[PDB]
Amino acid sequence: LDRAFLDGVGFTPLAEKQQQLQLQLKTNILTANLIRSAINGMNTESNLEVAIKMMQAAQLHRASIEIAFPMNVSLSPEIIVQCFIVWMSIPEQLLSDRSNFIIAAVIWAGFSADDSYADIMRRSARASDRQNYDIIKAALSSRKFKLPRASTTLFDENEPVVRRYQIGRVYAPFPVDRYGSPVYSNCTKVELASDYNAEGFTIRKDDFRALQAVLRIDEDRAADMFTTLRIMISSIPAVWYDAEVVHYPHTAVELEQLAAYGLTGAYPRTNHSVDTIVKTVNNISATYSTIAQMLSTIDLDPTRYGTSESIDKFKIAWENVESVLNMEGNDFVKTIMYAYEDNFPKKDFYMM
Amino acid sequence: FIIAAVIWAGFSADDSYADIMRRSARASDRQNYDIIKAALSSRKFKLPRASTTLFDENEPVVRRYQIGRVYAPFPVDRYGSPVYSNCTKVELASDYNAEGFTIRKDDFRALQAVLRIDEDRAADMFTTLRIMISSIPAVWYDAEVVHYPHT
Amino acid sequence: MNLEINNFAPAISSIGSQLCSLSAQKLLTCRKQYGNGAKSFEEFYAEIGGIIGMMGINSQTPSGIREAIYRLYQSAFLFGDIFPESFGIQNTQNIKPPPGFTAPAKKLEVVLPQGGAFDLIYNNGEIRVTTTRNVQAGDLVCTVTFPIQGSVIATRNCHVNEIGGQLTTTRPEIIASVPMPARTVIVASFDAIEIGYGEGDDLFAIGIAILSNRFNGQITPMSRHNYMTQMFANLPANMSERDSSAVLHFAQAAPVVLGMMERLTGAPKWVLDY
Amino acid sequence: MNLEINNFAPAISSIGSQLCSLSAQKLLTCRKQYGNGAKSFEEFYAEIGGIIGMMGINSQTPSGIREAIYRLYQSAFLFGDIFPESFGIQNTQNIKPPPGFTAPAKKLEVVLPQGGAFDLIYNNGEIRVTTTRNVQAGDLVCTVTFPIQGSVIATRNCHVNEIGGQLTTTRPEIIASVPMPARTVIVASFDAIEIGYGEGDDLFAIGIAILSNRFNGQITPMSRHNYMTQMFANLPANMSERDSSAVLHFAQAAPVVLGMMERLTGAPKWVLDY
Amino acid sequence: MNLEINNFAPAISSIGSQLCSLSAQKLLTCRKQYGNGAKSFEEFYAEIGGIIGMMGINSQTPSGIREAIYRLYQSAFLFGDIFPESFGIQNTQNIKPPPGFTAPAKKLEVVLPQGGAFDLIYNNGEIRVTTTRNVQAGDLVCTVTFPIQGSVIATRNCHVNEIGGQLTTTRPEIIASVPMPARTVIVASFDAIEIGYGEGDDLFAIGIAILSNRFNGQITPMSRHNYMTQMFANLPANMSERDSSAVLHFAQAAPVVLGMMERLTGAPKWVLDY
Amino acid sequence: MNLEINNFAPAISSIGSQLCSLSAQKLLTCRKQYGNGAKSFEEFYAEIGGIIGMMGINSQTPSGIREAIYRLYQSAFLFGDIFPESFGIQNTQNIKPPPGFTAPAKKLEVVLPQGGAFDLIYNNGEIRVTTTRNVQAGDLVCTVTFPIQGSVIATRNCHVNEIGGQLTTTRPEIIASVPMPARTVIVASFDAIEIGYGEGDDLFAIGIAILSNRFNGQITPMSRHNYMTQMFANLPANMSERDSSAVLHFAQAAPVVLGMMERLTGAPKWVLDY
Repeated sequence: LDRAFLDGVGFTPLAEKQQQLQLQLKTNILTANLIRSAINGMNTESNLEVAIKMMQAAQLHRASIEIAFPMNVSLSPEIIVQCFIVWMSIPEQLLSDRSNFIIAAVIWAGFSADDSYADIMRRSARASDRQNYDIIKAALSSRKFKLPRASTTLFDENEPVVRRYQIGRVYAPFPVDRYGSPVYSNCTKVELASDYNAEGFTIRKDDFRALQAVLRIDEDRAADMFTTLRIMISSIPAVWYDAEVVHYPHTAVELEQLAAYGLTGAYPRTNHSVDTIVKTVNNISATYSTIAQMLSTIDLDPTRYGTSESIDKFKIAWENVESVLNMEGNDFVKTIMYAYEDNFPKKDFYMM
Repeated sequence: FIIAAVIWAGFSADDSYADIMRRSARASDRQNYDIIKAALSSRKFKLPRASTTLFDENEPVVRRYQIGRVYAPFPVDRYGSPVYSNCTKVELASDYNAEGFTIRKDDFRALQAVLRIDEDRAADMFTTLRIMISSIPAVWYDAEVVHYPHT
Repeated sequence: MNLEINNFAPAISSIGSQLCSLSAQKLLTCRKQYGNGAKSFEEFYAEIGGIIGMMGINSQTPSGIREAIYRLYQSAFLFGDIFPESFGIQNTQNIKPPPGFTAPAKKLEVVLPQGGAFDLIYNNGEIRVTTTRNVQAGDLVCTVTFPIQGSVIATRNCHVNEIGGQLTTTRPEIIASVPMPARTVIVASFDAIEIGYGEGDDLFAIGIAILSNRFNGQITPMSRHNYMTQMFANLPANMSERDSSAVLHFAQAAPVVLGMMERLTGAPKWVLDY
Repeated sequence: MNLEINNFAPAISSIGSQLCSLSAQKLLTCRKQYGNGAKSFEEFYAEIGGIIGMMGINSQTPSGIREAIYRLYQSAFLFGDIFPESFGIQNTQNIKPPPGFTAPAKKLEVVLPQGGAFDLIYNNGEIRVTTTRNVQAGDLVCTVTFPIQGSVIATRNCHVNEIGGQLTTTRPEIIASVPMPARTVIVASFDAIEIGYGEGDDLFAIGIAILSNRFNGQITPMSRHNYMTQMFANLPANMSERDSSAVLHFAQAAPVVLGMMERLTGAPKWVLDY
Repeated sequence: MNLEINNFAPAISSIGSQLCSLSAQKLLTCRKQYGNGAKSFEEFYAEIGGIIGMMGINSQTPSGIREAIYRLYQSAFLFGDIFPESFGIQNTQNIKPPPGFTAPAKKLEVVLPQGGAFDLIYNNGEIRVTTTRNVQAGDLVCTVTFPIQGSVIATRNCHVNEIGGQLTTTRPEIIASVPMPARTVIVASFDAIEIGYGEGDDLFAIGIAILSNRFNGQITPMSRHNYMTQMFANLPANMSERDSSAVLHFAQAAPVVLGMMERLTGAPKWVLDY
Repeated sequence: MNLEINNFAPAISSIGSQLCSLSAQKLLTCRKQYGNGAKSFEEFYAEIGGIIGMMGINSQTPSGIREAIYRLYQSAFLFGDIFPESFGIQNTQNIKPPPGFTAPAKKLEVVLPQGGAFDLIYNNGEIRVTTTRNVQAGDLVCTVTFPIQGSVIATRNCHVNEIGGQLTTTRPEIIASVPMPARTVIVASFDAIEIGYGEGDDLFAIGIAILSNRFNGQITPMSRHNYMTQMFANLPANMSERDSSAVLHFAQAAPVVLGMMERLTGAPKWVLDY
């Protein structure tokens, strides 16, 4: 539903971001700076896919984003700058615990006096990532180091429409409040005692201030930034918000794509109305009701051939269901069912 | 044992492929396989192992000779569920790095998904096994391998 | 035990008995095809012993049947006269007849006339009383409070109504027929059938503990005979024999099925063929 | 109770403790993710709480865990010569230490040496004997057999080897300090911790009966204190203090987990944090 | 105190206990991630510690939580019957079992029969009686009205129904075994557990005053033991022991959580692990 | 045992307790994730024992945490009262409250009023004194010098200021209520909680020698009760109860963590939930 009804993305083109960062940077043009040279090799390709996954992570608290890091043991200027961008631009409620911990450790390895990325990864356990992340965030929110961590809040607003189901509240896929000011879990100020050093890579203290300055979302798009959230809140049933995750690749994005998405301040955008989405949901419910009624009037028998039935009898039982799924008005459920048979088989669907 | 060693070479923190292969001296093949299998079904790592059970369903027919039970070559159960010796789902909290060859941890879930057996497949397997079990003489099930190439 | 039976007990019993019979039939069906491999029979039953098509049951595992039995028993026999809307009850009048009783009447229940005239001792199937004082022919000696049907054997120094050796009324009364002085003794043996089903007594003992560990304030472990005597004593007066039979059938089937789902042996005929 | 603990006990006990800890972790995890609805808590637990994947447990239902506990318990503590080769027992070279004991020493076991010169009575925290005749100073009057560890408080007309308030030995002995007349009373109270744990005693009562109904001729239901004293008395002499701790941890973890799987309440910290 | 418990208390106590458990978990989560000492810990909690999502509660401040427990406690204990549907519970019987009681029974209530044959002295964990006249063996001397469970230690000149050191009955009845004349004394000590929870005793003291300031006409400050005894004695007669635990958990959990919200210390296991 | 408490002790304890709690959490996680193999749990811990995220301290290794514990204990409690600049000891204006005390009061400390008119003997939880001569009713006979709070039971010939069973003051004073002749015995039993924590007593026993072998001239092995009493008595008078709580927590948390790093068992809850 998110992929079908979100056909656009409201980002800003990268050239203006590069010019803004060049204006904010207090460095000579001849001198080479790695934070500047790392955003010149980035592109806003696939911002739409990242926007769809952001919306899914906002709606479902179990489908938190898992980041795929190209690095294994070593680091790189691109990795460091992208981790900083993710830290300062992507709220933590939309990221998984491991995704938070990896970027937190990358940030901490440069500000730590003796710790290194390889040691932090080897000593830490994937089981306790949330604790270690909390400790690192507390360390980075102390009075010696202060890095603002992006956050988000819940929203209740909705456009009026006729629907048979109750709705809930979701997080926002962007880091601002209703007023339009950026949201941070901790302080909004940046000050550091020393520089950033990890391996030979180094960043000046004013570079982070410039990066914070350039990562401010445009106030003008606020009206367009919330209509999509309104129509997404007002048209999705609330009882689906506790659903699990069945297809892993739907929640996986690589680091460069997420960094490019967060740098340009992209947000999902749509051109459809509220009633089309609720009509689609009503169609899905109608298909389920039709199949349930057919099963209740034909197949509902407890005396014989239940759990003990051999796998050979499944051909007869399934024929009626796949005949029902082939009539008009059931194409959405049929397509979703046939596309992902590997993850959700026919037997579990039949039992449900 | 060799399959288990090749798999465990990339998940153990310290032992390499040669170090695991060296374990042949202070143990047996069965015991070393048991050790590595127990290491692959721990809290840190969970790799499902294909298993099978004895099969005894035959369709009656008049015959002169004796009948016996045979294992099912396929790893699916009579009711279509997969049969695994240790765990039903792959959940490993590390990456396979062995000798500079690396595979992300998320590829194993996809590999498990693509190896799943559908319903009509299992129906056909059991249809063939049921007719094969009820007609082959069972007196020769205790035979000793003669032409090795056949194994 | 303390327990209150509401006016809609037959409706609840007609669903509970059907659920018990379904579970027992499924148990035998799964018992017939057990692979006899590395898995035990308990795991096999826990994996494939559930019912999937009955309205009222919310799980496909045996625990669902257990929880449904608990709800039905609590609604039908315990203090809370709660009508279970979750199971579908459409007609409270339609009630399939239950199988006839099979329990032999060994310890027959009788009450003395209250004149303090006789002494009561029991035996395998007969009662026999001794006269404390002189008694004249043609007066009451004993009467049974637990209804009984069957034949009569070895009637000495007493009279009971009988046609061809068969008892006439379901509550026979014993009256002396001869003037009998000097502390004589009379006997009365019955080859009859009391209330309940004799078969499956081992499962009842293990299931009554299971359902008394839950309703410990209302139910206590005891023998089947005492349980049925109290259950019959608690029945309402405005109750026909067609309905009380269903109530008692469910009252005995619930502990038997609860104990059968633990010890996965067979099931009695009166439970299977309901 | 008759039982013979073998040399292979620590290997079985490690697996048993690991299985019990996994069961407790799954129980608490499923207890936090239960939303009130149509299904009761027991149905919810039956469907997902049972699934645990280790070598030798072949089931996604609590029945598999119950059978695994039964088999491991019979292999470790029962008389039959049984070993389960199917579990992860081959790689038990190193054993994680079990948690330390926390059971208060309320009834501590002592033995009067000889001569019937002293009469023994017990109290909540203290012991006391009456001398029936004259006694010399500095001789043994009582000595403990069940090891204890902790501080000593309120000692009168006696002496124990303690420095700084802490007992130096795990088996303290009490000796009179001054020649005392007949009818004198010597007392000794201890704020110590005996073998075994304290939490989970409600689950122990319903688990010991569960595992006594199976091994009906080998185990008799009784309190935790007598159970642990007999387990300690049946330990072989040639055993380290590290392996005996694991054996005695499993010997109590099995009944409490068996009882916990019946009443779906919480779990003790010592069972869970193994 | 004066109060009556409605017949639908467990369905409200379940919601109250769940709310208290979520509050405690949120408090501990905030405690762990508090890393900057510049801001007072009270300020940090008051900033984000009140955001909890549940049916019925619609507040993002600790004040809303306090009013929620106030309203639940009032509905459940002070007033008469109120239907559970008002708080939006979906199903009445689907209540998660509460953790078992872990409170030590140091003081043990007993009621002597009429006639004043014996005198009652309570010690730390046992009871002594002194017989003022001649008494024959085989008659009751004491009976326990507060339910108790656990082992028995150091019994002298008395008999109690028990096997293996474990008390067979929850309410024991102490009887004499041999006739004892001329002003004797007999004792009966128990290593048992009562009906409350032991941990969080200070938090209870802080919160009982807080919730007695509001319902001043019904609730007065006192000790935890007396509070629990009166709450148990004020329960309705027609209530199973499985459902009494649910209300007894919330009755003690509400004061503890109310006190804990003031002094931002840790939470007891029986509150958080629900 | 001589030790000097500086006026910056709470600031030091604020970091010491955090270090101890973080070390304990890491051990429990490693213990759960440890897979039995050729490497021992002790060698496995040395590699991944070190904590992360604490600047100004050496803790990348277990030995580093041990050395940090040594330095912090020396700076906070020993005669070397020098505040380390490794951490911002000068500030630390706002701290986190520590968990409430849980240690039961079995040997409560008292002081006789003046000269010696009584004969005092301790008990499991009570104290009894016998008057040598006649004493009037309404005068102080005993006073506790160690703070205590809880309930009061078995009040015989005395009186304590308490309402509803709960003691009004932290230091109750015992006063006779009836004119009593000589040899009269007054008692007072308290179901209360003293200062300290009752869990991890063995861990303290092993850990105290660890830092006694380092600070030979200042610290000697002793019981937990005596150590806590001395530590409380050596605190300065002009200190708040909330401020002294952190010092009292760390004074016991350091030895138990030191012993925990040696015996790789579990850690007590109060150390973890700081």
